[PDB]
Amino acid sequence: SELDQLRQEAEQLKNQIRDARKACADATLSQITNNIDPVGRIQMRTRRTLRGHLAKIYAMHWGTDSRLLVSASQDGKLIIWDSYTTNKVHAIPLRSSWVMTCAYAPSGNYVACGGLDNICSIYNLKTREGNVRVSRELAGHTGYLSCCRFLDDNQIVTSSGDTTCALWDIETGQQTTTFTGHTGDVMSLSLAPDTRLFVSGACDASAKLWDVREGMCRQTFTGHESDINAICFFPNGNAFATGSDDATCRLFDLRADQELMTYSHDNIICGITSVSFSKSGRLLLAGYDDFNCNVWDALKADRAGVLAGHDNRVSCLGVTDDGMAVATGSWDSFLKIWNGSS
Amino acid sequence: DVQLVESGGGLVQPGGSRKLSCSASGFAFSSFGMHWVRQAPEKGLEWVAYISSGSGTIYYADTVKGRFTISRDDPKNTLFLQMTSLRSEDTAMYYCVRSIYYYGSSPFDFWGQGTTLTVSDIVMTQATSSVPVTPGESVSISCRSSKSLLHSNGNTYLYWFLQRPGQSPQLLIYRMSNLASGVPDRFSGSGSGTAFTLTISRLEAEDVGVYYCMQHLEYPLTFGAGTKLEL
Amino acid sequence: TLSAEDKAAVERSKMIDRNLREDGEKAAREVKLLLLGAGESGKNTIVKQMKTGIVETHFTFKDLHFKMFDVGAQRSERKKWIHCFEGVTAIIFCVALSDYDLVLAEDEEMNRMHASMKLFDSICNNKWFTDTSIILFLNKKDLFEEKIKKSPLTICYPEYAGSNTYEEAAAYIQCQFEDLNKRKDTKEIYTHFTCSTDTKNVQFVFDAVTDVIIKNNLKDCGLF
Amino acid sequence: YINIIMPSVFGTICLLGIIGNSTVIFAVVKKSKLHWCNNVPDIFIINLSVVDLLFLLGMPFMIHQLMGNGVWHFGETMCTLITAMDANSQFTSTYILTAMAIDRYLATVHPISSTKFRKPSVATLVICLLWALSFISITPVWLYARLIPFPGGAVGCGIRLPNPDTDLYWFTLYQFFLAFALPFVVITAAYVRILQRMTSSVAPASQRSIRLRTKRVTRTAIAICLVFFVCWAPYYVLQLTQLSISRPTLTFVYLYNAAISLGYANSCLNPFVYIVLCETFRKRLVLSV
Amino acid sequence: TASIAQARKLVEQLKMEANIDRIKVSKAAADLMAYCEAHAKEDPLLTPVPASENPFR
Repeated sequence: SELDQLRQEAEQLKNQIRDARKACADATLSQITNNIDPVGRIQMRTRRTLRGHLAKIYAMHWGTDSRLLVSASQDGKLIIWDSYTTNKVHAIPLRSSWVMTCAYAPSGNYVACGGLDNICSIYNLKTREGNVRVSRELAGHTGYLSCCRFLDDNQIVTSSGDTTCALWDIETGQQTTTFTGHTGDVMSLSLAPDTRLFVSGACDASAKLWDVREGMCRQTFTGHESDINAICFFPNGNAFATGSDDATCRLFDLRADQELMTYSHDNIICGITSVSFSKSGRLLLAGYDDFNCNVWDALKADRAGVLAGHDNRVSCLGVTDDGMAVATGSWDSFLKIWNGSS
Repeated sequence: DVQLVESGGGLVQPGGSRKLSCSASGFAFSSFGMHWVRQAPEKGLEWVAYISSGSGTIYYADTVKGRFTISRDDPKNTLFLQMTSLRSEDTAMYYCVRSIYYYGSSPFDFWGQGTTLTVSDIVMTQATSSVPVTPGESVSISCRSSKSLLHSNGNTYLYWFLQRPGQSPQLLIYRMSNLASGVPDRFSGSGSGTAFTLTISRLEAEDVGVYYCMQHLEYPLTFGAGTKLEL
Repeated sequence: TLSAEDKAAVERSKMIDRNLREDGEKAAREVKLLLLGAGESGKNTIVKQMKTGIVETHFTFKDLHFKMFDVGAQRSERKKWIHCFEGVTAIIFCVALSDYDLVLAEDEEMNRMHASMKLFDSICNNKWFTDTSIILFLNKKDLFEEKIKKSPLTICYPEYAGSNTYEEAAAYIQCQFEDLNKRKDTKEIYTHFTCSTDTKNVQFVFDAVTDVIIKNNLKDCGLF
Repeated sequence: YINIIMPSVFGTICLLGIIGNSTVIFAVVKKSKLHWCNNVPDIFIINLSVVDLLFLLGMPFMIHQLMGNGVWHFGETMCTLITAMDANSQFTSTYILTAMAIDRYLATVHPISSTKFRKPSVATLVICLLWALSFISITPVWLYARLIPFPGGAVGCGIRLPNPDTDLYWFTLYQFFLAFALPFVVITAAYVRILQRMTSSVAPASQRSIRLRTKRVTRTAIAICLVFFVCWAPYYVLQLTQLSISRPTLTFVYLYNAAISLGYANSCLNPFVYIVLCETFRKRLVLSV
Repeated sequence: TASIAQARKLVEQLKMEANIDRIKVSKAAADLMAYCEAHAKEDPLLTPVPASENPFR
């Protein structure tokens, strides 16, 4: 009786939200951006190839100086690369080799990683002893660690396969905030440029926008037909793009609270592993299972170019903070640095 | 804590042989390159030898090459300096210096206490030998180099050291602008090309000492004469 | 055209590669086993005989180092992280023979033995395990023999038309799982009958892994 | 017809062998992503193709004196160099093939103990040691490689032994032993042990996968031993026959020319044995193309 | 009473999401298009820089 009545009210609320979104859908992003000229063909060459990982690479993250990056592989090694020279700055042996994510702190003093061990380990890069040591192991998730992002040297947000995201206090080792509401494994998260909000994509084919300070879900974005594997904020923080197993990328707007554009091609039938934006946001770079990375025109939904330089699944990619280069990591155990030429 | 203790020094006859040891504790010894730097009595710093991490690269100063041998024992965390044919010119305090090299590292950050031995090229110029100073007043120290220390990679390999009276040298500024860990922010390094300035805002009693500028553009590493601050 | 510090940074990088190569060679001389199975299938008993989210067990047997990974605590979606184990030497799948007349506690309608078969079919025929051999353990041999006297195998498999004895019912169950192998050319299934007091399980794994090591050597050398 | 048939046989082998050996080198280099190979079998298989490629590049310099005029036009300086270079390629490829057969014996009959020393560093050391032994084994070749003045105004490059009446035996026998006899026994002994020790007592021999494994490895081990024997036995059988023979006849000369052609065929069939009989390499080759 | 407790939370969450202010898609689309135009010149991937200014020559 009471349960039946309540679940009927949820359907009414869902219809109310759907009608509200349809009311403000006066135009389409495609119609708005019809007049603008296309970006043309985007040609990027492999400037650097980072060799040394001996297993599949699952994650990489640029440092804020746009020169150092950290990559994680399931050979149990965290490696910090000097992308300009391809020199290895550090090689961090991981206690658990089943790492799925890695993050570089914006200060450059810390890196984080974690995988099937359900632990987010924080590593101190600046020690008087001259070696990288574990400073914290963040326990509390009951599923595998899928993504992590630093807010500062003391705060980090992690997403897990236990359907929850958590905000951690690194100094005390306790999760100050727990973000619940996903019904599937959360696979990725992206921080807003001001680090006051973050979006997460889960295996329930939905993307939720979370308030870091308040700790509740502000908006929920649906439209994908399969698990969301990747998510990335637009450079202004007012939009984000997702990548799913249905071979599509979608651009959602926070303020319009609905999907604006879909990035798919008929030839593409494989899942998407990673997504990122260029510095201006005009380019959306997505990594795919078909061993390639496709550069999309974000505004016009045109495939601007292809990065085809890997012999296995492109598992991760990232664009530098200055926008100078994009790195792609792959299951073939190599990282490559790409940029165009005049 | 990070420690570097030297031993084996003492009075030796000319033409003799002596073995210097540097025991390292509190840091990853095998990860750091090691230098020997000596200081003649009432004189400035002089670089002696270098052995890299993994012992693959070894450099010597021309004045000691062929007579001194530098070696390390990574399992025992000991640095060695085998000296032969010792001359009266070798009478100096020998310092053990650790230095690690990667992007953004701070070489020459820690020095040993030194051991005293008594026997019975880019030019770095510090023309101002002494500067009378008062606490709370801003002081500038100038250094010059015969060659441009700015490399094509954008780094300017100039280092600043402070040797307080009775103490070992301490790193203040590495690569001409960066501030070493544990150094107050009042110290600032500014330079261009061959002319460099070390600015000390709000001078204090601890800042009293001798300041040395060193170049790391190429070997042999050379030191300036040194600028002494006195009250 | 490298500075004095750039040359040292390149020398440091070569020291890192000298250790990454050293660690990679040592990692290639070790056996990695993905331990799978269902609840109350004797999986924990196998670990006890071979002594967070994932549990890794190290043991050395006859100058060979085994790393056995247990993922029983990972209650999340398997398809999201099952690809992390692509490349393990072998998969140890544990099936409880006595769990043929029993039913699932939650489902209350699916046979316990049929539950294992579906899991075995989805793992053996998984796209990440096309050429990965499977070491099949059939635990609770003694308990199955006692139950087969009272409870016939016809309850679990209606199509069974053989003698109601251990020597035939157990062999019939073995053929049922081996029949689920959808690629009988790229992989082989090593079936063993363990027990609560058996001590030859580790020897069987060593022999089964040894054959898997030989097969991989033949492929790399070009003979296969 | 003879003046056109012989160039066609050598021409077909030279072109086919170069493409086959280049394909193996190209595939392994692409497989290594332009870096030193980290796999011991890939180290041997790229060096074996290098030596075979050298043995084939010298074919035109060694066949123009057998089909067109039989006159050496490169002078005495090239006579010693090419003869020493040609002999080194034959000895090195045979020794690399012998080392690649013992490598497969250790990787199969001793899969656990051999992991201690089947490292890429040891493989490079072994191959560089094979070249050193190859140079030593061809020492009599370049010490006695002098021009032989044929009757008339024509001369040709050859081996001029100081005592051809007595030194002809040991020079022929030692090349037969070091390049054909001893390596063939080692290769044959290595592969039969592989076939007899390629399965475990636990392995389900009744299963199709085990039966398919034995059948494919058997026809790969047979071909490697058969190709080496077929391509080189007639050359040394005639080499041993000429010890008793004093005046060769036209048929014997024709057989000798055919025997040399089969010798160069060994360097042509070796890359194709790897391409055809190895499904893993064949599948990877298609993917890279 | 686990299902009834969960139902109240899910209904309460949908109330919060339904009370937010939504702008028109045309307004939201224009802002994304405007941002790309304003930052187009400082995007090296969109407009490749001269080789002298490229750290990855």
